[PDB]
Amino acid sequence: AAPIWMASPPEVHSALLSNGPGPGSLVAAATAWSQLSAEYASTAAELSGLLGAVPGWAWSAEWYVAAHLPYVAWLTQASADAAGAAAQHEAAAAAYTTALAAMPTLAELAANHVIHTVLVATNFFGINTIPITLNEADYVRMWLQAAAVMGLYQAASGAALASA
Amino acid sequence: VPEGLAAASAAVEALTARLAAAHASAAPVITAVVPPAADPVSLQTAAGFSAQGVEHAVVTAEGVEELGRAGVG
Amino acid sequence: NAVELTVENAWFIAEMVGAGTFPWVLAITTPYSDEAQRSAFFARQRDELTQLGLLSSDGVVNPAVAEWIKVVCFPERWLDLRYVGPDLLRGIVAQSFNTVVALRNAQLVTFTAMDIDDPRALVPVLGVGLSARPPARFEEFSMPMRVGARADERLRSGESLDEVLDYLGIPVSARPVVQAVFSGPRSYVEIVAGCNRDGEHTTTDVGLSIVDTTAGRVLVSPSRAFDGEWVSTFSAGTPFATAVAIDQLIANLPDGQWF
Repeated sequence: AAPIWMASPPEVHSALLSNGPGPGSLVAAATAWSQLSAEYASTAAELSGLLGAVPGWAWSAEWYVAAHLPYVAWLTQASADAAGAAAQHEAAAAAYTTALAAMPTLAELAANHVIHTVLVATNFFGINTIPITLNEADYVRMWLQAAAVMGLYQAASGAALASA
Repeated sequence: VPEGLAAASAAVEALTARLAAAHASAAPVITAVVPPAADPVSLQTAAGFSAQGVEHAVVTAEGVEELGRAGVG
Repeated sequence: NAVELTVENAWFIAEMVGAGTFPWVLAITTPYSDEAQRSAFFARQRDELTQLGLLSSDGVVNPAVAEWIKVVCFPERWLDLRYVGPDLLRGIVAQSFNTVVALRNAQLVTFTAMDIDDPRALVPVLGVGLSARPPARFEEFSMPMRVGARADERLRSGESLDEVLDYLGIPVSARPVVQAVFSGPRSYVEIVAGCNRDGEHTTTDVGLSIVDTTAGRVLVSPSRAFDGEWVSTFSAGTPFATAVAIDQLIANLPDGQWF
């Protein structure tokens, strides 16, 4: 509902985000809205030219085409909304793909912990290279990297979800 | 149907059927979009898009209906 | 003259006092993973802290603790402490005139104010997580640390711990002690110096280390050589020689020594 991203390790953030169906469904909707936005504009064209299907004699029954005409404004608004939805889905699909590329890998997190347990075992000669501080400091980097990517992926997809 | 409105009714009838054809060509895909992952953002946003996709499909569906029945004279 | 309290107790005090976030050496993260849970846990710590008496009234925190916790979160100069011994213990020595030491064990964090009259007053606090062994006796020797780290990279890969130290610029009077440190009853610490000048978090390239083994206490002090590389001397862990090794280290920072 209202999660705190820096409260949990990067292993859970990377586990939830890295393994899923994929963005293939968001692009499937983006291209559907855009194709649906061309139909709303295409039909608005042939509807605005409804006259011409009426023969010469118009003495009478012009009220017919005049009652179907107000809906051309409806088809323009419908094409606009359907065109914005295609951009929302297209943007949300890009936020995920980049957030995944920024999330630290689980194998990168596993290798971090594995190397920590072995540096604690034997570290005398190379102790001014401070490998314990760097490895532990390299973990908090992944801690903050994951917590930052999620805080942005929220506001990125949260902003790409608001409309009207 | 009146005498000279035969081609007019056939024109409006041909485009309301074209909308329903495109309305259903994209109905199942914009109403049920699956999250790309399991994090709470991919679920909240994909659930919002589906919430928008269904609220949009029902308004445009009845709109085609109200369009096709505008001629009662 | 100190205060000992849990991570949940520690984090909650930095938020009400407004000090911000602790240095990540203490790994004091946020307790709850959802903001709907905050209401309940605001009460638990505030209720628990009133028991210990550091937060007496409804919300007023002891200024003694507010000062100790704000100098650990906003230090102008600090020293990262990471102790090892069979069990890890890590903390920080923060300074903002007065200093406050913050050490963390498996779960508890202890805050304490110390004195910085002379640089030799730190030898204790830099040796609290150790096993407190006397200064060793051996012939001092130095090694190129850029090559020293490659040596441990072998020892942790199943290499015979004797034939490697058989091939260095290594003496023989020190072979007994450098073999007793790759042993069981050893304990060491990595010291890293840092300061927050007008820029961001800046720590030293290398660090200072004191190691306690069965033979005694060993100082491992780095120094930049003539060709720019880092050479590290291995000498006795004399309480007088360690203080002249941390200033020799912390002088590498733009703000210089503490004295």
